[PDB]
Amino acid sequence: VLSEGEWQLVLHVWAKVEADVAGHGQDILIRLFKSHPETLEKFDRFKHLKTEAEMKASEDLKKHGVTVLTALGAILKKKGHHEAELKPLAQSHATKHKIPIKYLEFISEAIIHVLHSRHPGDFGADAQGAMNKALELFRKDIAAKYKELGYQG
Ligand code: COH
Repeated sequence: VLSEGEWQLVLHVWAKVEADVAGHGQDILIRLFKSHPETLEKFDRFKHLKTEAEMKASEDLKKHGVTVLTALGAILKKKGHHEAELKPLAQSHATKHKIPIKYLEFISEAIIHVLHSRHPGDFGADAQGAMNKALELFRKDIAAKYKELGYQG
């Protein structure tokens, strides 16, 4: 569980992410795709993209970035009480998209990398630690739903 002071560090940087949801969303997905090419293969709608320049140019990819970050933001603002928000997400990612838990660890790394690039002053070590904990909490709860359904993995 995160303390109230750790949640404050998380939401303070998130308010910054919200000033440019689309730019952040795009940097995160591109970092994920370049760092872990096997993840791009799960998206039939983005599979045709080969270069970083093509990725940057895709308006649809940018629109999906907003989708992801808006859902994540709704979760973070619940400060751990995210049952109603996390459940639909785990069911679709487990049974429809077939996303292994390890891929959620990859996107978490991408999120941390991008927040660091874009917000050094509001993203020092302490904030980085709180963010990691929040993303771990997210993964832990998702993993529990996956197991129940028979997808732990
Ligand atoms: C590596 C693949 C991968 C990862 C790590 C991932 C991680 C995350 C993530 C973690 C921070 C968040 C908050 C979301 C949030 C979403 N994802 Co994904 N998703 C993934 C693959 C997908 C795919 C595939 C779809 C469907 C895309 C499409 O065709 O529209 C998707 C759809 C969604 C949607 C649309 C509704 C739905 O289908 O549930 C939301 C919201 N998500 N996803």
